[PDB]
Amino acid sequence: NIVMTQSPKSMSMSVGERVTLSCKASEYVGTYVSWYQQKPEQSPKLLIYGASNRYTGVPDRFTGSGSATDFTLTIGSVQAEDLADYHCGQSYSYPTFGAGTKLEL
Amino acid sequence: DNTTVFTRILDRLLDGYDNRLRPGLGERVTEVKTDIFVTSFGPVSDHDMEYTIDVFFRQSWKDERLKFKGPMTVLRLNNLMASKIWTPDTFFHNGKKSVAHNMTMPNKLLRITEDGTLLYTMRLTVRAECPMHLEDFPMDAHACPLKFGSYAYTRAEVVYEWTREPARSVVVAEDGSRLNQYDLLGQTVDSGIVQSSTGEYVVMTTHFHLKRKIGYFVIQTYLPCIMTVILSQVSFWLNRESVPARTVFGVTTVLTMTTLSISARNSLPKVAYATAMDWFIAVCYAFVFSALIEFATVNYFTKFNSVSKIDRLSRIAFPLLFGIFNLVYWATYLNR
Amino acid sequence: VQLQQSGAELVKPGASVKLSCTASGFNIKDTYMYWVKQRPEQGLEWIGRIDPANGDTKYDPKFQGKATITTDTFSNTAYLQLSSLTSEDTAVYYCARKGLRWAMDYWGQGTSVTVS
Amino acid sequence: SNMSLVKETVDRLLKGYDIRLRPDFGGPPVAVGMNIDIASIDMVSEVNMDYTLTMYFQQAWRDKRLSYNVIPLNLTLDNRVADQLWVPDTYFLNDKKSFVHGVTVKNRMIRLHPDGTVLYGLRITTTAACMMDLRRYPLDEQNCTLEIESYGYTTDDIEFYWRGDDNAVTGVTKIELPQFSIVDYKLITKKVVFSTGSYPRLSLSFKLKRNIGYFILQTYMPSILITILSWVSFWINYDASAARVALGITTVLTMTTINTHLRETLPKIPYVKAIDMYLMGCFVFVFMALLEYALVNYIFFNAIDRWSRIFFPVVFSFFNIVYWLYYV
Amino acid sequence: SNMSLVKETVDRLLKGYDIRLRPDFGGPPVAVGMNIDIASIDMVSEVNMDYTLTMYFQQAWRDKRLSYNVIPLNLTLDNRVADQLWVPDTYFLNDKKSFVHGVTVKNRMIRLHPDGTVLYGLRITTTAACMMDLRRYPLDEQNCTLEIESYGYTTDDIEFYWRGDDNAVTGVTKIELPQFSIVDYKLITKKVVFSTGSYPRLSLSFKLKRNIGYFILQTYMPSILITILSWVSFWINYDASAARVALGITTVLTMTTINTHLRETLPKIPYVKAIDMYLMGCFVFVFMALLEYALVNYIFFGDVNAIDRWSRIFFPVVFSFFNIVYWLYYV
Amino acid sequence: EGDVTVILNNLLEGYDNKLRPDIGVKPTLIHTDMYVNSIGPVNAINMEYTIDIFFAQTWYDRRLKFNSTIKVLRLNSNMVGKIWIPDTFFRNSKKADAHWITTPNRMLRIWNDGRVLYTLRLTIDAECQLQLHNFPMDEHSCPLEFSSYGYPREEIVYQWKRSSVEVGDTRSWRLYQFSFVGLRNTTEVVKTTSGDYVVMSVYFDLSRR
Amino acid sequence: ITIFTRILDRLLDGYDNRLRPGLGDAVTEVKTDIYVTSFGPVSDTDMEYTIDVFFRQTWHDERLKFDGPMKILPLNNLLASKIWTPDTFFHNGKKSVAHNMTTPNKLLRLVDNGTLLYTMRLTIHAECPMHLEDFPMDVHACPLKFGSYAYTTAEVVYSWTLGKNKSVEVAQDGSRLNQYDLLGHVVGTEIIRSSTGEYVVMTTHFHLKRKIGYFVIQTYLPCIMTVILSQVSFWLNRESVPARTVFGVTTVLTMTTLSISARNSLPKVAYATAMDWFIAVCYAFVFSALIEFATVNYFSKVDKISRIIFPVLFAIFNLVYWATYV
Ligand SMILES: CCCCCCCC/C=C/CCCCCCCC(=O)O[C@@H](COC(=O)CCCCCCCCCCCCCCC)COP(=O)([O-])OCC[N+](C)(C)C
Ligand SMILES: CCCCCCCC/C=C/CCCCCCCC(=O)O[C@@H](COC(=O)CCCCCCCCCCCCCCC)COP(=O)([O-])OCC[N+](C)(C)C
Ligand SMILES: CCCCCCCC(=O)OC[C@H](COP(=O)(O)O[C@@H]1[C@H](O)[C@H](O)[C@@H](OP(=O)(O)O)[C@H](OP(=O)(O)O)[C@H]1O)OC(=O)CCCCCCC
Ligand SMILES: CCCCCCCC(=O)OC[C@H](COP(=O)(O)O[C@@H]1[C@H](O)[C@H](O)[C@@H](OP(=O)(O)O)[C@H](OP(=O)(O)O)[C@H]1O)OC(=O)CCCCCCC
Ligand SMILES: *[C@@H]1O[C@H](CO)[C@@H](O[C@@H]2O[C@H](CO)[C@@H](O[C@@H]3O[C@H](CO)[C@@H](O)[C@H](O)[C@@H]3O)[C@H](O)[C@H]2NC(C)=O)[C@H](O)[C@H]1NC(C)=O
Ligand SMILES: *[C@@H]1O[C@H](CO)[C@@H](O[C@@H]2O[C@H](CO)[C@@H](O)[C@H](O)[C@H]2NC(C)=O)[C@H](O)[C@H]1NC(C)=O
Ligand SMILES: *[C@@H]1O[C@H](CO)[C@@H](O)[C@H](O)[C@H]1NC(C)=O
Ligand SMILES: *[C@@H]1O[C@H](CO)[C@@H](O)[C@H](O)[C@H]1NC(C)=O
Repeated sequence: NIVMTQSPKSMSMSVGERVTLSCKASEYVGTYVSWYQQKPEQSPKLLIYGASNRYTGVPDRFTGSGSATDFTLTIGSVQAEDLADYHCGQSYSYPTFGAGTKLEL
Repeated sequence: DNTTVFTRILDRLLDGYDNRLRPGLGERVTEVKTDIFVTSFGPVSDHDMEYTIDVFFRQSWKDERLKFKGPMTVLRLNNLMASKIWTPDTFFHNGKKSVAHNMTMPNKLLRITEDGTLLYTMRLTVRAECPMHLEDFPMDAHACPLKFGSYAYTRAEVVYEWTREPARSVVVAEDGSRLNQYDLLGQTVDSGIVQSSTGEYVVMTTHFHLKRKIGYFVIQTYLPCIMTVILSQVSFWLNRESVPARTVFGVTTVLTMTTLSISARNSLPKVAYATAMDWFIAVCYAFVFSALIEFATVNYFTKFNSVSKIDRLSRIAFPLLFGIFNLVYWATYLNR
Repeated sequence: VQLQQSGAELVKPGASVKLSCTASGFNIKDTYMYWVKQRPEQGLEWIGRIDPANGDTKYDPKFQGKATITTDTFSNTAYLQLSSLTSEDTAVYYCARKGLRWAMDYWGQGTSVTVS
Repeated sequence: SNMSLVKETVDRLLKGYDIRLRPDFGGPPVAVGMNIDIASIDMVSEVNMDYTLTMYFQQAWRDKRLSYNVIPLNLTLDNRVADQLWVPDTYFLNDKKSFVHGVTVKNRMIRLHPDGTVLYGLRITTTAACMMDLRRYPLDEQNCTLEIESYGYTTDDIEFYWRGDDNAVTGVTKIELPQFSIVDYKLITKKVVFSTGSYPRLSLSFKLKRNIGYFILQTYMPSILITILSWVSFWINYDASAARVALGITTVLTMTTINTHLRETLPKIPYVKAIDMYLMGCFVFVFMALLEYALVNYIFFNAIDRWSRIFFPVVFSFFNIVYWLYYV
Repeated sequence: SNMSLVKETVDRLLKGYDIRLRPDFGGPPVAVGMNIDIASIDMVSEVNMDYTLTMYFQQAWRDKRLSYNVIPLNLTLDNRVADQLWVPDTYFLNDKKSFVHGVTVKNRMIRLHPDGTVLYGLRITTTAACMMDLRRYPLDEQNCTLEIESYGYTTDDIEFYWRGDDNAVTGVTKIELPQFSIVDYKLITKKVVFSTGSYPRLSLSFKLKRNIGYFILQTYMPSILITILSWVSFWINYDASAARVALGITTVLTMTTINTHLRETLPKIPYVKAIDMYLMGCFVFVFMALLEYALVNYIFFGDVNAIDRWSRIFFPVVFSFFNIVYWLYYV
Repeated sequence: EGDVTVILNNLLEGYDNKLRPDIGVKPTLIHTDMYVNSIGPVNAINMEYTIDIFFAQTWYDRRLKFNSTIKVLRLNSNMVGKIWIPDTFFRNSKKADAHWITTPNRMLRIWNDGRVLYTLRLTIDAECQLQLHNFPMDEHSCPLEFSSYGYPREEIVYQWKRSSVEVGDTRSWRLYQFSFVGLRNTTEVVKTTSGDYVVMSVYFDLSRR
Repeated sequence: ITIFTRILDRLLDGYDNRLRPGLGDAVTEVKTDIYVTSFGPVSDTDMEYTIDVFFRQTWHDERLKFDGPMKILPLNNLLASKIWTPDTFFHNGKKSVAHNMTTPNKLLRLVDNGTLLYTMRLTIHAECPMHLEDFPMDVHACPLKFGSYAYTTAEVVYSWTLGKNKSVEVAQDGSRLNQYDLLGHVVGTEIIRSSTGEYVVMTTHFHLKRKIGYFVIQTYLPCIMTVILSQVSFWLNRESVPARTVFGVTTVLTMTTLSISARNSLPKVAYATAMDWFIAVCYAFVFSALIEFATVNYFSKVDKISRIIFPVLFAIFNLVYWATYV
């Protein structure tokens, strides 16, 4: 169906600076992506729906950007409790997913 | 009577039912599930920059007041009840004149299931506007939109959603294509928020990708103006003493190019920019005008006499240059 | 507003396993129930999709036949079956409801099956 | 007396008549028989792609709530009870614009029979859409339909059938089309399935077959005579130039006028029609004749033109044989 | 419940409501604040002498009867309550045909502010009339207005004002007529007087400037280049009579034809336009050029080379001077 | 009020406008009459012509019986929708419109015996068959047929008055090509799928100039 | 505001809109104004004209006698459909519309002595009998006849409110005429005799005059040039046979296509306007240039006399044609 090629697989910075995620769609998905975080021993939690929509309970630092094909997720001043995997989804067709992105100190 | 149960159910439903208020007014947001069944994508008016669409525009919201326990689960009724209940005020943002049909009775569907789910479709003829850019006319492709949202209820009051997957929530019917100029390439939907004077509203968009066909235009403007350049190119092969004949060639072919220039600019918006067809008309007119200037030049030098060097050079120069221009153009646009 | 699943399962390969998740606090008919497969230290892969109002289930083109999803009405619960599970079927599963703008809002708690 | 009885009766019937629920609301589907009397089919259109149809549409079903026994006559009620009685929700799928004529009242009819049969007849003028494949134009034949369907009631709430079955539709034979000729009309009953359910459907379809008589005297025969006039230049002496050049160019310009004079009154179809192909072939012959005179004056600066008095009428007549054997 | 609370609030509000009487009947006039959001200007027909304007006409006034002191919400009721409340009698005075879009319901809204403010918007397409001065056509700059007025209530009963001055008309910048170009718009509040009273008046005006690129492509350049065709007769020898005759009288025929063809695209105005002045003159040249050839033939058959070599360039320039005069007058 | 108000409230005391007067007693004989205002342009291409009339009907509803000093009850178009009006329609009318500005152009006079005169102003684009043989020197007879829609011959019967068809000035008419030569009236019975109906036809003889 | 609620209720408690005021007592006089906001375009092809009026009516009704704090009640339109209004229709109207935005466009004021003022905004496509014998110098008198429909002279007679001149007042700026110009209006009151009784009909004839400016520059001055384009050929050579040829073969076809074009945009009447007569004599002028060329080709001194007599013979006809009409 729709192939997601979110990059990179793992990337590391310190505590308290900007980090930018990216997710690329194989076909048109029009502002229907979804960003999930994967805490260890925990199910995914919804973070951003649509293209740029902050879910309830999400802090203001989590900000996504949207288009027809390319999507980026930006966190300003990341800290220790955000040290988790991040997944990129879609819903314009039957739902698919990307690979994921690891964050390290 | 046995039908008296089914009219004591409906009178129980519409008892104290305030239809001026949306369901769940001060409690929640009215999630309205929507889909479109395009029975016939109508003809596209290029001159008015609009298009016509016949639909079975569906809606599906949730009303807790319309809850019943009867022998039947689904309670398929006629439109009368649709005027007695709250229905959403979905208008078309880029619509110009939409016809809610009513032959022979009002074409509306109302289905109240047992839990309180509603389904309320209608047959419409939306004559929506489509902003078109015609710089590559007639090898252009447009994405004619269809935007609909609630008129009075804001984002905190009524939200919209697609009932199926968004790739499969606008279903164009198989035999429905009244398009003569275009062909419907595909579908594209999106959901967004629009900002206005009264507040924010959830707007639903439906893009229809149309690619224009040039077959008619080849018959009407291209191949008449291709032959007209060839027709004036015959005059290069005549004598140098055939001055009335070659003036007839020059005058008739320039008049033909002129009337095709005027007749090309019809049933079309009066756009300020020059389309891709105009840059073929201009070069064809330049070629035939250069042929007439070539005849005037060889007539001024005509005084037995000998074959002209200008004519003999033009017989090779003009067809190769016209072929190079045709190859470059029909690769600039056609194979863009 | 909670998704409760079953426990873990210990089954031999080539068998069939019954796995289910129960949603409470809301009716499942209006929303769509999803299923996803999380093999360890790789990405998520979607299994299939149902809706209890209509019943027309639909699955991943690399997961049909071996996996089906069913549901009922009264118990507000979604079931599933696996057929001829293999070594690569060792994963943890979640079920997710449909949220605003089709977002997979509320997920499960996790059911990891292991083969031997 | 009578008008005394008729009243209490037609007051009982409607009293307790709930227009919302259909006859047998929780029972078998409503059997609705349909009669159409065609009054006139007029503007068959190709620019708009639709035809205008005037008809006396008429429906017949049974409601047991409208049963009278005291009166042995037929309650021919006024046209304003229809808002108080139940009628089916019949619509036309390929409709574009329709109305009931409203002079001097709304043109509708209700006749309650003594068992419960409701006779519902209406005067409708409709503009039903009919897509036409004008590829063999003008020697074409079009199949214009009228899709009669129920909207809100499924195959378990209404069943549609033709009352006359095959004669359910009369008056088609007395329809004279300004420029067509109705050959065959058929009645088809079937069921259509959408996502919301399955609905019964009747369809009345006509087989229009155009008459090329008018077309053969102002598109084909002028194009033939202009191509005949192109060959007069072969008998003119090469010694002269301006007569042959003027004759050939006026032939070219008349051909271009007559091919870019007709497609204005036709839909902007991207395909090539039969008359368009014939005029293309005539233009090819005319252009080849003019390139013959260039050939002559150029070859000189009596045999090339001598071959052309024989070859050109042969190939053009050979072209007319191939064209009129295909599009026939 | 909140549903039944809003229900009994609306039932309390519309009980004893007199729709026939405006608010403050025996007191001051009601101030009606009016702001317009132009959805799109459909088109401007000079033949029918009008223009078509889709808008989001909104009116704000205050009714003391529609005041509720319980629920702190802006009660946005359905559009069917608008026929149960007093609305102003606003009519547009130069519209020829107008309608309120009615799919899928009637496009209007009733927002009840708890103090008593009523907001009443509509989506209206007006084919408003606009008389035009087509003398500088096509290099003209028209001025089309939209007169908004009350019909039955005078200035002692309803007074009109734009809400937020020049920030009451929005969205006109994004509009994109395919032939004109909105230069400026202005908002005027005047007070017109008829024989039954003096009425409030709001007039919204636009200044449309026509683009000439379509006319450069259609009517100017073929005229110029049929004119540049007609001077090759000055290079052709005098004895070849048929060629010169065909050139002169053909250019002439086309000049008329074209002048006949484009005049039917405009209404039957009795004056002269700029394009008519150009084509009137363009005819002169082709007519003259033909009379110059006729004078050459009469001189020869009654120095032809000297007068030919004169008018062999005289026209080109005289024509450039006329072109410069015409363009510097109108641009 | 006082007299005419209680006359009108005494008349429609349950008067059903749904049952023609005498539904099982006798066929309601309707006396028609016509005053042509102007015959419009004969559209030869569409095979239609426009006619402006004052369509008069005179049936005998008996329930509208009043005994008082006032003899005739000249009324407006308000009362028209309250009483039984016959459902006369024009059988060959492609389209038609009654006029509404500033009031619905209808008349209703009720005599004390029970006569109900009812006239209205109509503009009818009636369909006329036009043979194109002998063009342009051909004569024509454009018809104007009208009958009931639902009530058959056993239920209402139409009738012509000796001088029913009335023509006006014949000089401000829009007959540019044609000239009004003469007129004639014919009354027949049609057989349709619902029964027998009485059809009244008015033929207008036109000759091109 | 509750005082005026009960005042409007006591005026409607017992009112009968089916009855005219004073039905068995006297005649209901109705005073009428017309305020022409915009005299619209005049269609020659349909012989109709468009006009936007402010139709005012004024009559006395004793049933609406009210005594309260107000002297005049400018009510909305929803109290007009339940009060008796006159049944005024337009006798020569074809299809005319009452505007409806944003309310239906009617006015209603009840003066304290029971006098009503009823102003309603219209757009009228009335008929206009046009004689096209002096086209395009013709002048017309397009009328607007209005009278009662169901009320005869014994119960309803209209009147003009103000003087006979100050009643059909025309707004100065509003004039949508692009062909004509409004000279003046004349007012008349008549009695008509129909088959149902005697009715009052008032006429308002608007005097119109057709501007020649369009037709002197579309149809006239080309029809002049054509024939002086036809005056070149006498100045050519006697031997130049194919030239004067093209000279003439074209002038005739341009007279023909301007004969059809002048016959465009006007009723297809059977009589001849005073446009084809200028064309046909000029067509006979163009055709006569062919006959002299056929004469000189059959045989110059014939050419020289046609260079002098014939431009003056056309210069006699214009001095005659542009003196009896203009
Ligand atoms: C006035 C009388 C003239 C008669 C002339 C004699 C008779 C001539 C014969 C005519 C009959 C043949 C044409 C019939 C029309 C149908 C074909 C067509 O247009 O197809 C397509 C054009 O596709 C292209 O790629 C455009 C090609 C343009 C070529 C122009 C001529 C060559 C260029 C050099 C010129 C100079 C050479 C010399 C230089 C010295 C149209 O596409 P569509 O169908 O709209 O949609 C796409 C197709 N699809 C559906 C499959 C996706
Ligand atoms: C194809 C291109 C050709 C180009 C040619 C260019 C050069 C030639 C062009 C020259 C002039 C062209 C421009 C002016 C035209 C408009 C004039 C106008 O409107 O004035 C008036 C109309 O007009 C008349 O009244 C005309 C009078 C008769 C003229 C007849 C032709 C000459 C006579 C001899 C003929 C034969 C001579 C030779 C015989 C051998 C306006 O009248 P009005 O409407 O009452 O006024 C406004 C009223 N208001 C005040 C209420 C508002
Ligand atoms: C629009 C193009 C304008 C080009 C303008 C080009 C203008 C330009 O420079 O013309 C000069 C010449 C004219 O040649 P052309 O054959 O027309 O003229 C001959 C020339 O005048 C000889 O001198 C004459 O012989 P003589 O000595 O008197 O005895 C001879 O007469 P005769 O032998 O019968 O007695 C004449 O016929 O043309 C070229 O060389 C080809 C240029 C091709 C240029 C490229 C053309 C595409
Ligand atoms: C519409 C016109 C209809 C005209 C109908 C009537 C036309 C009619 O009858 O024409 C005959 C004659 C034609 O004269 P035209 O000039 O055409 O013919 C020349 C003339 O005959 C000379 O006399 C000849 O000279 P010559 O001595 O042979 O050497 C000369 O031959 P050549 O020199 O080449 O060798 C001829 O070409 O004209 C008149 O007599 C006066 C015309 C008056 C016209 C009317 C005056 C009122
Ligand atoms: C005009 O076009 C219509 C539509 O294509 C033609 O109608 C088709 O007619 C055939 C023969 O009657 C139908 O086939 C039959 O279907 C029934 C089942 O419904 C089956 O029992 C028969 O054995 C037969 O197969 C066909 O269904 C019908 N089209 C559709 C779409 O229903 C029509 O014949 C054409 N010509 C005329 C003169 O109307
Ligand atoms: C009124 O109802 C009766 C009911 O029997 C109809 O009787 C018809 O009688 C004729 C003659 O035998 C048959 O051809 C019809 O088929 C009968 N109709 C049926 C059985 O429905 C009678 O036609 C009706 N007439 C009217 C005026 O409605
Ligand atoms: C009600 O409307 C006013 C006017 O826009 C706004 O200021 C206020 O915040 C609104 N109140 C609520 C609770 O929406
Ligand atoms: C037709 O009109 C004549 C008088 O012109 C009348 O005598 C006759 O009764 C009318 N109709 C018929 C034929 O009965």
